[PDB]
Order: sequence, then structure tokens, then C-alpha cells
Amino acid sequence: SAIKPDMKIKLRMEGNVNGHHFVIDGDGTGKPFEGKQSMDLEVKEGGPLPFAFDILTTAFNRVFAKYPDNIQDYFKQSFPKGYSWERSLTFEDGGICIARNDITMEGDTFYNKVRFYGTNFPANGPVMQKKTLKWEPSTEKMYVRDGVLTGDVEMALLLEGNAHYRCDFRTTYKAKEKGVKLPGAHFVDHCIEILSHDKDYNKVKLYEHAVAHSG
Repeated sequence: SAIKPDMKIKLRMEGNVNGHHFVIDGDGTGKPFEGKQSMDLEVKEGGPLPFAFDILTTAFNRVFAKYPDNIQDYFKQSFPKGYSWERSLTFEDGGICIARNDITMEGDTFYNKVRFYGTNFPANGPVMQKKTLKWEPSTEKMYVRDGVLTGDVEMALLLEGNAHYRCDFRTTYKAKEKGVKLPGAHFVDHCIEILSHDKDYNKVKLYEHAVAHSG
């Protein structure tokens, strides 16, 4: 196995939300076979961010997901060459984001080149007013569409005032090496949490747990 039970994670994200530019670095570790990863993030440019940090967090690698023997593990089978993903986030108030990650591996470390672009958030909305609290746990549906592994999930951001703010995610996943076999349709249960932060979310510790299953 290319992938060891403990791996390091290095990341840089560049992006722009509603005209606001930012650069964010990450340094993390995780346990691919237990489906657990954590990361320390530090905003390097454009802080303090004028939008909810929460919109970014799922952009900060499905290799960290516990797969049973009876489902093909496309992600772990992608290494050492790696894979890329592309995601659209469609929020219920018209906000739209486009994100991508190109994932490589050198030794015991995954490198992630992330881009994140968002637009059309209303100035008076929960994202630009910083009113969000957390993503609710949920279930990604994995299937193949015209030869491309695709994951769909309807996600919910819990807002102050006990309301949710809904968002449809679609991610396409593609191995760098041709001939990695596609999996059959399945589910991935996942939960992402902000574990700690400083005053303006310039330094943040992030955690994700993810488990694949057949229903």
C-alpha cells in the first residue's frame, strides 16, 4: 500500500468571494483507513475575512474515509499519482461557489492546490453578515455519470436564530492515472467541525470524519 496509516497534509488555497481576495495555508495530519483528518489553517493574505469562514471548510480529500472491503475505494487506488476534484456549491439565496483541488503525494505527505471562487452572496445575507454556526452532518451519494464519479449532497448550514441555510453540493472526482476502475454507487456519511478559532477566524483548527457504506 502507497498510503500509510498516518499521513501528513500540506495545503494552500487561493480565492476570491464577492470580490474579496485571500490566501490560506494549512498543515494537518490524518488516518486514511480510519476516515479521520484534522488541519490547522492560517489566513496569510486578505484577513480578517469579511464572510463566514464556514463556506470554505469542505474545500480544506476523500482518501480520508473508511471504506469497507465490499466497495471499490477509488481514492486510495488513485495514489501515488493522485486525483483532482471539482465542486459546485449552490446556496438557496443565489450565492454560488466553484472550488477545485489538485491532490498529489510525496512520501508520507499529501499536497493540495485549492482554488475557491464565490459570487452573488447578498450583502445582507448570513454569509456576508457572518451569521453561520456549523454544517449539519450529512450523506454524500456517490454514482457514476457519463463515465465520471460524482458525489451529490444537500447540505444545511445552521444559522443563528435556529434557522438553516441550504446548499446543494455536486463534486466530480477524477484519478490522474487512466484505467483506475470506477466504483459502484454508494454513500459517504460525513461530519465537519471547527474545533477552535481565534477572534476573526485568522487561525482555525478543522476536523472531518467520513465513513463509506451501502445504505
